[PDB]
Amino acid sequence: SSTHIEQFMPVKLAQALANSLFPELDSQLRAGRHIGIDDLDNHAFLMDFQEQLEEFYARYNVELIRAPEGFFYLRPRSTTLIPRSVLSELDMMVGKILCYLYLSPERLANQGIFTSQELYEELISLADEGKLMKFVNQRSSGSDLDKQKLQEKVRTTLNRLRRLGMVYFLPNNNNKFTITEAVFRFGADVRSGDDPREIQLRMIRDGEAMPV
Amino acid sequence: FMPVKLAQALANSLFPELDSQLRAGRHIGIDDLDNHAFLMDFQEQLEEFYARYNVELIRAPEGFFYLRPRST
Amino acid sequence: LAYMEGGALRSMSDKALGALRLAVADNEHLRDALRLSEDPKRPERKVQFFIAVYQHLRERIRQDIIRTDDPVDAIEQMEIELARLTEELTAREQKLAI
Amino acid sequence: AIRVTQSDRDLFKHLITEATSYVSADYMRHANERRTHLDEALALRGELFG
Amino acid sequence: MKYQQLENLECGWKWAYLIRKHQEGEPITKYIENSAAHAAVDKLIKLESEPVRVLEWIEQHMNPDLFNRMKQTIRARRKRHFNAEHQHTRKKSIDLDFPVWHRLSALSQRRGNTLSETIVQLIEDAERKEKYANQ
Amino acid sequence: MKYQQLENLECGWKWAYLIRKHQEGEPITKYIENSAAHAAVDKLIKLESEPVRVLEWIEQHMNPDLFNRMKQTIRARRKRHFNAEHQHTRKKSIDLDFPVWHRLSALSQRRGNTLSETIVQLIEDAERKEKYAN
DNA sequence: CCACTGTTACATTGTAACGGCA
DNA sequence: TGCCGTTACAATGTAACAGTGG
DNA sequence: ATATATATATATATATATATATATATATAT
DNA sequence: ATATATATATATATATATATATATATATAT
Repeated sequence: SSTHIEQFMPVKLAQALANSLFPELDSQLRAGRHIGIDDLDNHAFLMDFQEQLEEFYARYNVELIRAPEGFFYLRPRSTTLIPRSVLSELDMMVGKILCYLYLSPERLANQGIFTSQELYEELISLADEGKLMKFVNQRSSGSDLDKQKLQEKVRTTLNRLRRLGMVYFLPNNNNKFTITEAVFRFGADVRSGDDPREIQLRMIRDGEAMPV
Repeated sequence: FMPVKLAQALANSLFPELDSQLRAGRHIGIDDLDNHAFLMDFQEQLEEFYARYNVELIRAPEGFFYLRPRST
Repeated sequence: LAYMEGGALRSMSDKALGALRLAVADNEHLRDALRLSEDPKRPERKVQFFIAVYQHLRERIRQDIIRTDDPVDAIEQMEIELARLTEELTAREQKLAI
Repeated sequence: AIRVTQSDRDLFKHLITEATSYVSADYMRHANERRTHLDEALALRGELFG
Repeated sequence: MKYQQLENLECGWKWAYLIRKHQEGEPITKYIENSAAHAAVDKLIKLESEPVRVLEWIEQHMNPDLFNRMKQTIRARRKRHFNAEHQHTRKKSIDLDFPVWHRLSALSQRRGNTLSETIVQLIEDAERKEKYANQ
Repeated sequence: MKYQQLENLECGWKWAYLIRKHQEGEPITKYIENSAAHAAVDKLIKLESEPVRVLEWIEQHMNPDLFNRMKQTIRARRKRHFNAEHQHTRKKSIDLDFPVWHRLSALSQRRGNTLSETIVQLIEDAERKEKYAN
């Protein structure tokens, strides 16, 4: 009959969109924030009405995607109604390193709580110090001023990732943080045991990762 | 539940583009005939929908619509 | 059941259907299959519905360790898990009291 | 967790037992009447031939 | 009693009959007031998955008119359901033109037997002619 | 064309048939999405008392696979409606036990006649046999 | 007696398959 | 071919008659 | 013929939720 | 190195719903 919700929208989708949690979750998602198991309320909300939200967001030409690790996010399409952006290469370095720390048992004593200094030390341990520094400044040759510049850049990238939900600052401390499973996306190019050059094409075709 | 007319307005195929442009701060005037008519018709419900975001859907005296963010 | 006669079989099938009606009200397509299974001209329908029931419980398995997709097999694993959780509950309530 | 797992186990048990009860009864019935009808038919066939 | 009465089946039949009658627009309820009738119908709807309570809903709100039609329809449905098992007990529905049916019914009422019996006698006379022709 | 078709009658027939099918659960519309199907069904429901627009509704939202069934149902409805005026043109429906029906259909298929023609011929032969004996 | 059951003879609506005809 | 009459069913609902046992 | 119990209306003030304004930390960019 | 933008937290005032206690008129036991 008329004046009846099923005329325009499914009942469960309307119930989900009328829930008190919908607005904060939608604003965060459109901002690019990933959702992990830690946000128990938001994660459960996404799980319960997961299908309604993928079909709703499809209207924006963006896929609400749940990675096998269990974290939801948004991937815009080429015809996205919501703009799209790509992380910096330094952001990739810090995200890969963050995934390593999530999987690294040596730092188990930290119990998941990490400081930016430790992250930088691990980054320089695994990466090429000076050749990575080259991107921070084209004229760097190990100068300690440029060293501090790279430290500051790493801190800034860490803050941006915090904005993306890959990392949480502690309820009182902004100098310490706890990693989230979302960081696993930084390894999507290696989660499959195949040739790297074919997986990169598969991902870029899927829209997962553009090149630089 | 949800208001019925609010569901009708949200379901309308014009809603995604208009919503994106509003959340981007764009002002919808009389020139955008379809969007302006849609907002005119469904203002009573979009005001509540965007007040759920602690934002105000304002129709200026000139007529154009826009979103004013609150402190929250 | 081979010994008994048709009357008792019919009566117990009716009782089983009565139990099912309560046990199936939540589901829509499974309930519809149960309803269709009532036609006497097509006994095979019955079996189909049975399959559906399995085809239902297969998808209700929670995580990988309980993926003994044979539903009758998952019962033992689930009972083991209930017993385990009982011990953890005892420990947890002791901890909460202290 | 205990509540959820107990509910799941009870539902599985009840569904499986009731489905088996519902189906196997009629299956055995049909088998028994099939045997009986075959036995009945043989005698008619034998008499008819002569 | 020739046909076994099954409670959980006849109850479902009765519930389906009531719902069908209501959706056809008939006043299954015994209530003339709109509100009580609507409430009783709503309760009956809730009773979908509990056929056992349908007998009680009948005893509380069923229209007094419907006892005869109810007891007729469920009886016929039971007979048909039990006869449908075997072909030789089934029934076949056919349509006859008015002149043909008039003659056949007059003949049957003359012989004091059912239509199937009259057809049996007729086809048997024809087959007797055929048999005698064959020998 | 033997029976003249009347729009205000056949359109009411079509509306009643579609409402019956929808109430029975049949998918009336071609829209898989539930929202569009419900909207079209509501349009139909509020469309009562209208031939010229129920026809258009059928043309625009009707399920492709139901066209033939609806057409033949309306054919049968028209024929029955026109034949139900006179007694001699009406049709009488009866139920025959399966063996009797099997034998009668065997005869009808053998002789190429219809059930009515076969029974008429047989009754005439029975009367002729009576006269032969009498 | 009275009630409940089994059975027959319809009606009512829907559907698939033939066959005629533009 | 696609419409249009026509047949032979299927499924369900009812009235009427005949039985049966309490 | 009386006084107490009831129902009604009213102001009091208690609490919640909202919305505003200011201070703070601090992360960016020239 | 510092101007500037942004997010968060707290205090403060508004507006509304609601429970409490009292005042007034009527009903009914004494």
